[PDB]
Amino acid sequence: LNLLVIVVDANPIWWGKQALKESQFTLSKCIDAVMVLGNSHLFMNRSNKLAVIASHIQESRFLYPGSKDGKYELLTSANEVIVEEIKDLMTKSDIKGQHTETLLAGSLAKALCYIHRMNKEVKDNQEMKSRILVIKAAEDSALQYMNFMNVIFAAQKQNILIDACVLDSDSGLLQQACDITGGLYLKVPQMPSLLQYLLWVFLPDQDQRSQLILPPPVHVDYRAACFCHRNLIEIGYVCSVCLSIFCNFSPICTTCETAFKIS
Amino acid sequence: TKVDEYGAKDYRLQMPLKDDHTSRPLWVAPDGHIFLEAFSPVYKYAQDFLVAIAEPVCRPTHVHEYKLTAYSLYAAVSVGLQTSDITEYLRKLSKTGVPDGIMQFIKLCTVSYGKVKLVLKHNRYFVESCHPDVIQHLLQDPVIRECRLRQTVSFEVKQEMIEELQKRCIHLEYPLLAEYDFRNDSVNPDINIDLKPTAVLRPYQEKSLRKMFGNGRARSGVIVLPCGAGKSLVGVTAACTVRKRCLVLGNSAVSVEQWKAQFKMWSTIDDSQICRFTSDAKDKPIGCSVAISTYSMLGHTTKRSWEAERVMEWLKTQEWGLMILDEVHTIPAKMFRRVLTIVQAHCKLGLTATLVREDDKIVDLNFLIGPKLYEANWMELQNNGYIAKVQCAEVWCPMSPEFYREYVAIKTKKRILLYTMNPNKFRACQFLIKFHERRNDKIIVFADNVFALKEYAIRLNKPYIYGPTSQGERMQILQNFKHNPKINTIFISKVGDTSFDLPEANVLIQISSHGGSRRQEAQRLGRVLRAKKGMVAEEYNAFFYSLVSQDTQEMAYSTKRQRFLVDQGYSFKVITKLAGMEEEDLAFSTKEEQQQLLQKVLAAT
Amino acid sequence: AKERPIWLRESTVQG
Amino acid sequence: NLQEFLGGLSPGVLDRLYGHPATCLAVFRELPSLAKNWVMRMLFLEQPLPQAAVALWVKKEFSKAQEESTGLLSGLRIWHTQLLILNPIFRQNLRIALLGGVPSLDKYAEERWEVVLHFMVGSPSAAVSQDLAQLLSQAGLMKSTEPGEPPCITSAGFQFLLLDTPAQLWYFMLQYLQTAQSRGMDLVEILSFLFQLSFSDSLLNFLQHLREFGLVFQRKRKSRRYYPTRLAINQPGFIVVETNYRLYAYTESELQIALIALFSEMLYRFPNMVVAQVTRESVQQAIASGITAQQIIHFLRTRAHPVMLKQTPVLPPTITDQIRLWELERDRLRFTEGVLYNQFLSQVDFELLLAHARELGVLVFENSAKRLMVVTPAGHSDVKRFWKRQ
Ligand SMILES: [Zn+2]
Repeated sequence: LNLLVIVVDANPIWWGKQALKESQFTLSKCIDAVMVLGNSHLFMNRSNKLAVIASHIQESRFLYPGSKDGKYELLTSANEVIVEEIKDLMTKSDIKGQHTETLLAGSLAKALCYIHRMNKEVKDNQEMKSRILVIKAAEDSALQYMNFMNVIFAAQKQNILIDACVLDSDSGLLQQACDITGGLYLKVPQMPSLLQYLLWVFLPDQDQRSQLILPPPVHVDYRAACFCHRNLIEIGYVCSVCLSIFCNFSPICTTCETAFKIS
Repeated sequence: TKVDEYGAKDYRLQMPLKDDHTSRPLWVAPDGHIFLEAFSPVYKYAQDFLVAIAEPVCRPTHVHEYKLTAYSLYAAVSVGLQTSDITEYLRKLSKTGVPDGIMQFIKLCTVSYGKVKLVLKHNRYFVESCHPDVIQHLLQDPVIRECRLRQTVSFEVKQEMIEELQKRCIHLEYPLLAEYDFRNDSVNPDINIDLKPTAVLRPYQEKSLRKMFGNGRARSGVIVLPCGAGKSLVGVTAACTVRKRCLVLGNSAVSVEQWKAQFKMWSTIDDSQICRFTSDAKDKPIGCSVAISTYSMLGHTTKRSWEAERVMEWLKTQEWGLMILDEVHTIPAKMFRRVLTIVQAHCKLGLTATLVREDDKIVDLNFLIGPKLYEANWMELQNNGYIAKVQCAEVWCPMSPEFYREYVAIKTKKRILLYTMNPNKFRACQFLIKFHERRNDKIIVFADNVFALKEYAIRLNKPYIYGPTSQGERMQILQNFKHNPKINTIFISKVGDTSFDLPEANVLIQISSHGGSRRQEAQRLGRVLRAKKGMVAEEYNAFFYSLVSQDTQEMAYSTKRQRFLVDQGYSFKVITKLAGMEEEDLAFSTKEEQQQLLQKVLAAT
Repeated sequence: AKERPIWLRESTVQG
Repeated sequence: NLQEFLGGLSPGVLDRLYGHPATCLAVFRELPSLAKNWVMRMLFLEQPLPQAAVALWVKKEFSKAQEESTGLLSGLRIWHTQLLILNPIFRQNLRIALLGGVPSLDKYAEERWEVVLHFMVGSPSAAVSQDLAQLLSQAGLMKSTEPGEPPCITSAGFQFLLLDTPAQLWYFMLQYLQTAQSRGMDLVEILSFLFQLSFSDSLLNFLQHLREFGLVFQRKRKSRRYYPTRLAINQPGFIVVETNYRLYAYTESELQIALIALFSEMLYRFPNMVVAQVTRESVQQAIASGITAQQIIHFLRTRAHPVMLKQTPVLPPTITDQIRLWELERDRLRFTEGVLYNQFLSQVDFELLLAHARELGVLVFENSAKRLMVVTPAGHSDVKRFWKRQ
């Protein structure tokens, strides 16, 4: 079976900027597209299961743990729960000018441990191939690099595919993240037609991904820079403690304070 | 007694079911049949108890089958298990209770034991009994009075009529006790026989010896052990433990020679103290006590030579502490059974490996010697590695068209010589022998028909042995088979199964069979059971092939003949066709050769 | 080496 | 299979059968691997696309999956070339289906199916139902020929009996639908209910028959609401087999004992166990009744006690081979109706007749050396007409 997890980056600052701009695309339509994708994923098979996480500047919250219109009961429950919870989360939110960058590493950590819990609980008879369909919507924060890299490596070890679906911006950190675990990287330039991209590129599971034509991976610039400048550097002088990429040879690296002996 | 709509008897209203049936792994049918589970954690304890109180009839890998009878219950009482001592534990183990019929049967069988005891002293057999009422109500029929020679009440009885009186008592419900109190016996001085430390006793051998010596007094009974399991060693150990005069009875010259060799090898008793009461050669039988002789000589009915007459008179006059009888399956024969009454012995132990026969005379052994004390578990021995694992197989050979035509056309019994000799089985045996010869496996071909054996042997230029074959040539052929690498196969006749000490063989092909003879089948199978130096049970190094001809009486004979082996647990795999036979070149590859063989068979007359 | 024959390793019946 | 059942249908019945509530989802779940993905893709397109795109939309490796899926869905007629847009009706229904618009029950189903099988076998005590009896009789697994006497069991009946519960029930329902069309019950309406279960007068009668089979149970004196059992949507063994053709079955339900007795001789019956022997008599009796060794072997394997699961194979080779050989011996002599020829003046005419018979499929066997052949009576008329025509 397959356990899909949709990590939606519903950043109020950026989505409300879109709302003020009165652009055609809106967070409501984005949520509807994600809902349709999840419904289709479960539609694929009974054993398949899904979950949803929404990201905010403060924290990240799960959007998912009759036939009034003649509807499938389970998908109806999914629609109702996600709609109600997303509206509640968006309506209620404190204001903090100091912190405005969208948070994604914590949401991904929650997704990873949730997948681990489900893998533990599920019977050993059936093998579960989990996936994380990250949908970024705003620029990433520099300070989150370390934790995001930790969670990416944990996902690599635990065999989960991070399929990135960044839109309106190309996050180098996120493309690097999905490249490590082999997840697909699609940058949709037509936001209104986003759902067609999901039902083709992302929706097919790892089982059938190899035997299918999908957009080629984007080249990844594995840049390095010294802690002085944050500029690209091809040669780094790291020590045996900090393991930090530096500018030039120095008597002692500041982040270490070690008694380096010249020679 | 109650029959369901199907063949099986109904016991829904007969006995109840224990609540902890899963814990209890034992079943008890009203007829006495018991079905034990080989997968239960307490399987070993249940096996020990059920072997103690009952005799196996079928012991497959999963569910063992036992049945108890009067003789088995008497053996249990002899080893000292009281009616309560057995029934309480039987009820505890049983997952469905104990039927009242089995309860009363056990009670009656146990109580009707020990009341009448038979003790021979000063060449006189006294029927002792502490209770006098047993004799008072046992002297109703006139056979006892005519039999008798013309507390603790005892009376002398005639030597010749002992067998008749014993078989009468068995159905009279007062079994006789043949226990020998060798520990307390001053009439016959103990013999200087001891067991050297070199001899090693296997756990099953020790268990059988313990069951025999359930108490300080040795019990007379029959212990069935595989020929390769060391039954000779068990008998030697029994004699050494008895420490009294022992008379071992073989069935042939080879048997007596092997018994003397085993005695010398495993017992410290000196060579001069052992004699061979054999016509071919003698070692002063009267001189020493420990003796080895033969049923034919002891029961010889015609004129007796002077020296043999003197020896026989000495044997009759003397009293024997132990009477070992090998191959007890032949005892119920007229002349062989006469030896039991001819000779006097306190306990007559019986050893054998194939205790099966067609005529219902095996039951007579229970009173002729005693209850079947022990019967080794062949499957357990195979698992423990004491006996080489055997891949029992039955190669089906389609009968050739013409041969089948004459076979079916003639209503006479030339079919025995016909279906035993057909081109298909000839080619099958040739190909099998070639395959094993290139595999360096020792082959012992068997065939009842000497004519067919000779034809096959001449066609394959192999050294066939048979009855009137010279002893020197027989020994030469056996030595060549054992030593010479260039030869790895011997074609033995029925004489092979009688008695021999042959080298361990990796395969045993049987082209022909004497008939539906479980005795012969087991006897021939025992040849390859000889465990190798470093083999393994799962390797299935030993192979047994019983070639049969399809759509012929040989199929019925083979099916009726493999009953004992399947009861032990061996699974006979059927082989319709052999891979590589078509590519391999074999004789009788053309119609003409089959035609000349058929013409020779017809001219055989 | 010393492997069992084919006709004993697997059933030779046409089924 | 359900795929076979749906493939054996016309477009006119297919589009009607594609009802809004469930059919578009039940048939979707059938889509084995990839056709699901394509259905989701072109669920939102109102413009047909060229076939070359679908052809090249699967890598060179594993293309056979592409062709087989395309053929299966072409048979289902989910789309039309229109020159591959999906059917508008199916598209709308699928969009409406995608964000648009018990412990006692299983025991009840088990008991009802067990009593049904008891009636199927010659059990003196069984549930009585004339409609069920006649339905089973016309299903092809039972023939009565005498209303007064209880119906017997045909050859196919034993084969159906020895099948496992899932396949047994599935085949029974397949025959139910096939006979429903014959009796006049609309096939589409009854079929849609089965699909709806996994998520009118005819409906009431069909539900009554399903309840008689034990798949559903109203539990409220035949109310509108129903609670389907586990079998409506669509166990450890107990037999221990020895090497001496002895079966020890931990069976308390009489159905299992009857099934074992169908091909074995029963010896003892304990409260929680039964002993039987698989002998030539019983095995050949079953084979003559109609069973084949495959059903017996499969039945014993599926009802295999956990003790013998450790050994590989589970069923002993000797037992399996003996059963197979016993079945083969019965059909050693193969009978085939035919007509023989004699006195062929010339081999040219015989060869020409042989070619004609091969073309028409009439020939069954030929012998060139003896210049003769055998033809079935059905082709006897054809060959006789050819000979007359010269
Ligand atoms: Zn440092």
